[PDB]
Amino acid sequence: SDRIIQITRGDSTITSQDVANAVVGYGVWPHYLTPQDATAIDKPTQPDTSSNRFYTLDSKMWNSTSKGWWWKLPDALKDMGIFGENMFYHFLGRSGYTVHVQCNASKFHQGTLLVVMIPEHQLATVNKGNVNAGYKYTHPGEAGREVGTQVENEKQPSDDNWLNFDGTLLGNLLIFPHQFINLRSNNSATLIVPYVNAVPMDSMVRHNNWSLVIIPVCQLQSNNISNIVPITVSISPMCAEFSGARAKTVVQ
Amino acid sequence: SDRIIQITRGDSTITSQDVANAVVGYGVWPHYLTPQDATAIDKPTQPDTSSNRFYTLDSKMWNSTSKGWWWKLPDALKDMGIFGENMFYHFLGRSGYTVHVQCNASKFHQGTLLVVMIPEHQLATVNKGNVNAGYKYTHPGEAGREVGTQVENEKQPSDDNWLNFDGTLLGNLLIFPHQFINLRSNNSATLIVPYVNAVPMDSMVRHNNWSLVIIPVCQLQSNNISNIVPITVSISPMCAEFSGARAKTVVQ
Amino acid sequence: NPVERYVDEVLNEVLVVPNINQSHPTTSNAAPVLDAAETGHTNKIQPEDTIETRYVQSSQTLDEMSVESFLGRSGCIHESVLDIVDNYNDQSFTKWNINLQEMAQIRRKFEMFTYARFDSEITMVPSVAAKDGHIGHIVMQYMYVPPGAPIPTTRDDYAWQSGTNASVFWQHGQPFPRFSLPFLSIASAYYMFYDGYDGDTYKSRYGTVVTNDMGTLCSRIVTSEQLHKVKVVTRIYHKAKHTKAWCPRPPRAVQYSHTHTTNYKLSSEVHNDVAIRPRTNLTTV
Amino acid sequence: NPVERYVDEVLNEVLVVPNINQSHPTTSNAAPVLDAAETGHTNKIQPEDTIETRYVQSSQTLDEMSVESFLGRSGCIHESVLDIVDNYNDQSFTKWNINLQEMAQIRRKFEMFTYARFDSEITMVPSVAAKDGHIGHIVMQYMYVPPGAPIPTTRDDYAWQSGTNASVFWQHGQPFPRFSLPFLSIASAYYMFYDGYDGDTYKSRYGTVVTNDMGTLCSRIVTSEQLHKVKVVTRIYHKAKHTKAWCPRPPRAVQYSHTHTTNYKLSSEVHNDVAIRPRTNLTTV
Amino acid sequence: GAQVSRQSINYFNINYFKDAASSGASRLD
Amino acid sequence: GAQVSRQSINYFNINYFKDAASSGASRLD
Amino acid sequence: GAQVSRQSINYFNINYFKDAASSGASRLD
Amino acid sequence: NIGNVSMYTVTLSPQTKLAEEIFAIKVDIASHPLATTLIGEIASYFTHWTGSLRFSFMFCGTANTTLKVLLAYTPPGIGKPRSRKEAMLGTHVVWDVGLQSTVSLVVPWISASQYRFTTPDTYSSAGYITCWYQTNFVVPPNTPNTAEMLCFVSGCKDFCLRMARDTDLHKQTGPITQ
Amino acid sequence: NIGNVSMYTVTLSPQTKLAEEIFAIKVDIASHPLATTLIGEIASYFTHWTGSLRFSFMFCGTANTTLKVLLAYTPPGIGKPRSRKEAMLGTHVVWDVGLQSTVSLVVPWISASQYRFTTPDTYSSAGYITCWYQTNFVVPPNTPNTAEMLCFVSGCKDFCLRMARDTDLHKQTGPITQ
Ligand SMILES: Cc1cc(CCCOc2c(C)cc(-c3noc(C(F)(F)F)n3)cc2C)on1
Ligand SMILES: Cc1cc(CCCOc2c(C)cc(-c3noc(C(F)(F)F)n3)cc2C)on1
Ligand SMILES: [Zn+2]
Repeated sequence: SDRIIQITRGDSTITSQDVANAVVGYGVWPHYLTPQDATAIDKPTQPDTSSNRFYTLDSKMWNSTSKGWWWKLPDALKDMGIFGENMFYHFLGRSGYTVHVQCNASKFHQGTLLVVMIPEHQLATVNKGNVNAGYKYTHPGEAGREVGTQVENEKQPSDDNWLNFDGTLLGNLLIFPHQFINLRSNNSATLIVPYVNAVPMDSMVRHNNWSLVIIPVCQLQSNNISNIVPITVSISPMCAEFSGARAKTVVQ
Repeated sequence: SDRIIQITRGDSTITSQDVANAVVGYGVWPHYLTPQDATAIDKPTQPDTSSNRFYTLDSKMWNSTSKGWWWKLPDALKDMGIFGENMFYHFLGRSGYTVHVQCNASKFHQGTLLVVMIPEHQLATVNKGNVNAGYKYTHPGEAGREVGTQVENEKQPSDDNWLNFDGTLLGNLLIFPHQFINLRSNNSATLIVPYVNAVPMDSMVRHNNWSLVIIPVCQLQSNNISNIVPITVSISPMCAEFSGARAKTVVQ
Repeated sequence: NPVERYVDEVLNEVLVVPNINQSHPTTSNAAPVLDAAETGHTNKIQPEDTIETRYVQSSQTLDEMSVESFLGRSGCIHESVLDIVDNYNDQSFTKWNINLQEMAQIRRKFEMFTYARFDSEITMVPSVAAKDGHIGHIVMQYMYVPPGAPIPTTRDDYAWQSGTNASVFWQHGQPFPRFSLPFLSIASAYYMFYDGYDGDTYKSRYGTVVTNDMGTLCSRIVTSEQLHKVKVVTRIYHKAKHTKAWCPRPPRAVQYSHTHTTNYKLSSEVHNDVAIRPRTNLTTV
Repeated sequence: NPVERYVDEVLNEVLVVPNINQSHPTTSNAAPVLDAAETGHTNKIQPEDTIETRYVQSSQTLDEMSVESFLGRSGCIHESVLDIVDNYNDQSFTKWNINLQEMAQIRRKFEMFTYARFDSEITMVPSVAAKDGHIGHIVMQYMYVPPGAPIPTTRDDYAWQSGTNASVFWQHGQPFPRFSLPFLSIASAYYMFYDGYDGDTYKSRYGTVVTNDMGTLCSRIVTSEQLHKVKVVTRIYHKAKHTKAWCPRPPRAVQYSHTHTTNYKLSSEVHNDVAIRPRTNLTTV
Repeated sequence: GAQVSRQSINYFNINYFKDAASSGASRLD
Repeated sequence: GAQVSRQSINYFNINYFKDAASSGASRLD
Repeated sequence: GAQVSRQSINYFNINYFKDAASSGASRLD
Repeated sequence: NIGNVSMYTVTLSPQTKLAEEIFAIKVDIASHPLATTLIGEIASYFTHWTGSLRFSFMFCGTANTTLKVLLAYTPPGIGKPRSRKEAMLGTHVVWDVGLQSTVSLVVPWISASQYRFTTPDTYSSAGYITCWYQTNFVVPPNTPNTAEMLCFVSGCKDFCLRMARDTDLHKQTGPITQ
Repeated sequence: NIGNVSMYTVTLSPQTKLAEEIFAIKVDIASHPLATTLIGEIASYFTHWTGSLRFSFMFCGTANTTLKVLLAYTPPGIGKPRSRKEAMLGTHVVWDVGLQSTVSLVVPWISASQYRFTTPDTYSSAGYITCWYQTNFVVPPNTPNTAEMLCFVSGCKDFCLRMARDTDLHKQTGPITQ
């Protein structure tokens, strides 16, 4: 059956009986850094199965007024087992991911979520001159950011989903690795993305490579609204490797 | 020169220009667990250079009245970078070590330290019936235990160095992997021990495989006592591997 | 044939588009027009599958749509002004923190990609306006000061000696100055966007300003003070050569505000801030 | 392959740096990290010897660090001034005792070696400032007077005939003049430093002034007197070609004072005379 | 230096300067 | 006069003047 | 690039730019 | 709707009159409802275009919502169709909503000249795309009586752009500062 | 100390507290404590640098003076270590003073990008080098209770500089006359 899937990573296995295939970002499967592209000279540490496993973030509630949600990687995993520990004890890190978004309802529910993985999603601020988004706002952790809620401080980033929070039109996000969760067809989305950057490895703490953006393009509707419909995200690092070991970095 | 040594582990290198050779416990060099001896079926995580590196414990002061010091492994490394993190996130751990004890003085100082690595050093309590040494007393961490100081609580272990803290005579400790630091000859000791246990892997939290015991058998003397003579211990795990990943264990 | 290769470049027929083949009426349970956009893939259906087509021999080529062609045209990136008003020593020289963020036209094109690697061709168009009548003999000096090198603070600063920096001297009446620059990043590609900081505190900087430091362009009128004041405006043009781009993205939809940031302004009536034109209703073409 | 040689020059990959090989944990009485600086030799230990390294394929090249590249850039060495104030006959010509000691930027670079042998490329940047309005038709004459040849003492001196000396005539509006000079010393190399005298008495001269006589550069405005006065500043640029250097030395640490001498000034607070920045203490990064 | 081809229609593809950044637009495909 | 090489990619290394001092920067190594 | 012919009287028919629109008047017949 | 995600969806629902019109737009790649799409934005950097366009539609009602729709392309030389009958005489696809949520309508390249101008210029005006109810939007009881539809666009294997030019879909009315 | 040879030596001596810090500097080749060294001066004529650095230290106490020191390199992304324990978690060498008076610590090239800027620019800030007492400075009676240490620096086989530029470690504020 082409609508079933089982994904095994380390000691974790995820299943779905209503998928819409899977997407491999830019057609490139994640792989370890080769000696021809490498630059840092010390031997990397490769945690393997203790880090390349599915980590489930906090669930979100989807209702008729939801405007969307976003998370940044690797930030969202900063407190996730061994993977999290490794990104703070090392200067450099490198990794790919398997993002699995879950959301089921019923054959009497309707709604559509656009699930996108954006590389270098540099957020914007609105009507605030040259003041840019502050560090703590773009590093929410596993809780991510719920569009349309925050208390307006100055370094607060844009909350306009139709402008991709960056000055570009939502309808064109499909140019990035993506999938849709159309309740009448599937109850999950699966994106496998490789490491994408202009350098072979980077700081896991000051730089977020990917951003997971989930926008409900078609309002959630049904005749049984009291029944809460959550959205759950499970992310698994792939080929994670770290370099430049030292004491553990403490942020903020 | 047979009295010089350089030991490189991961990103660390240790040197000594006055060694007394090196000792390989039981003539067996540390190595990873093989499939014929293994029992746990999940793929182990092998941190490699991020864990197999020298970690330097807190230094101790050696004076004319010192009775000795002891540390237990892997306990002494419970708070040492990636190695420490790994022993608490996993149920099972396995590892060998390179123990390098450092202590220099002058050609006008005299004194002798017996440096021993004891497997399954089950401590005793004295004149307290069948009450045994309490968990927190045998898990001092990097601070180790300074013989002849503690405040007598009931579960406090023996502090008799001449009876090996276990009911056997000090003079026979030489049956275990050991070296001496005789100030007139060498200023360091080096012991490389393999993993020793009746099981292929074990709990890094409830079981201490080795115990490092340092006893001054010949009192430290000189005509310049105001000059403090410290003793420093640097330990490097070897072939460290862990299995059975999960949340991080929090002790006591 | 490397000569057959050359004929194609002259005619611009290196990348040809496929032909349309004749198709016929069909009746089957293979329904190409049906699919699932949820998969994230575009339906690969072609015209031969939905209508009965004739055979047509395509002549179109994609050469002009190549990345090399798209980013390979000189556009203005800066307009330097040296206006002599009342103090020659202070007004005859200036400096500019180099970047490709100040002019919307070329900025938008490069920002249609996340990363890009290319060599640059800089062409300068200087124009001397005679405010009092004559222009005399104008000689200009444009000096590239890489980050770290000393920046001149007077028109006679020792830094103008240019013992190691690259300087281009232009004499009025001679052709427009021009030169090439190799790919300059310390990384493998330039960042068109950067979701990162130069630290981990509330005061750390965010964006490409962290990664795109290109140095300073210092210029001065070499000619010493003249009786008649002039206003020299030098316009800098940039063109990419031997280009490579990665990860395409949505085009900028609202006006730019500042350099190195995606920040934008929004008015009370947003339809005025985007190129979208309001429709009367769903059926009014 | 002399063609394979050429591809390397275009890509600048003639001098490649070695790769880093994978290393492993070690335990031996061979201690590379230990040595004796007293020997006067640098410990030749590499990264593979102190840490466990991975295998990395180096792409860096040393081409740009070559002596040819380091000294092969045009820098200013002199700024000649012909300022017509009130007497054309006296102010329309001048002379300069040639040397590479007046401009700090290039002087410091060459002085990082004790001896150097090279050919020179001289480029001149003349700029005519109109003090009264017009500039007319400016024609300049730059003449090289080797030591011994007659030096002109008036703008119409017979020496300007240049029957044997080399002269370059430049016409305003034409490209900047330029020419090459072969290695000129009577020795095998130029002395950047010279611990010697031109005699053995208390009045003998010391230093490079004794060995570096290059002659005089005489210049004049060829055009005869015009109604409007002008100020012509000609800047001379020098570049070394086909270079060889011997015995490297410490870089100049304090400002220069005079030509042909290592003399220097020192204030009451010496830390202001050197580039060293005072540290708060040993542990304040 | 330049790459000369023959078939007769020679394609003298000259590179007038010693740096790669100096040449014109790249070939496609 | 100039040195012509072949392999086909010819490297016409021209020297436009009759003096060695006249040519450009030297080759490395 | 240009088309070289021989018979000896060589006809070096050069095309200095990379576009067909750039060349001069066409041949007749 | 502009400034809202709802500007991207078309609402469908049970009809009381037969063969009602759902939407109508010009098919010109850079005309306005589709000028801001990615292909429209790129086409706006060129003067000429040619080739066939691929329009896709994804139904977003419940799994128990049924519907049949007629998507039609009207070649130039005539006004936009005023009825379903008039529209179905041109190129069209009858779409039946089912397990597969998306359908594609290919607007074949039907032009007099090999290319057309990308900017709104009558002579090279490519025609219209209209959508009509083929049957109706039917649902069982206790099910939402309305549903959304998403519309996509991309180019076919024969799509091609020509003659680079600057775009009018973006501007700069003041200096962009540090 | 500037203007004295003592600006080149670090004093060591018997400590009363354990694991004391001896010195700390940025590892950036053109940062300031090492900008005026030969390699620092040359690096100052270029914009980019890459490769590993070799730091050497020569002990200058008596032949009867003993000591063990820990030399550590802290990769970027964290503040300078505040203690020996914190420092030894990074790259380091434990140096035992003996017949051979000099030791070398190699600061491996550990960077995100292939090169870094030579001028003090945070993004490409390479980390720190700190020195701590591993044991103590011990001497017999009638021996100087303090000793000096000399510090050297040079580049390894992979060291390399790029993009020539003028230096800011030297200037000219007036004419240089005859
Ligand atoms: C991304 C990205 C890539 C770039 C490079 C932009 C090109 O910027 C310049 C320019 C415009 C001129 C010079 C320059 N070099 O020499 C001279 C001169 F002195 F002749 F002007 N100008 C150097 C750079 C890096 O900027 N951002
Ligand atoms: C050491 C060392 C090496 C040198 C040579 C410096 C070059 O000096 C010159 C210059 C700048 C110009 C000429 C020169 N020859 O002809 C002309 C002109 F007449 F065209 F100007 N100028 C000749 C020398 C030796 O000086 N010190
Ligand atoms: Zn006039």
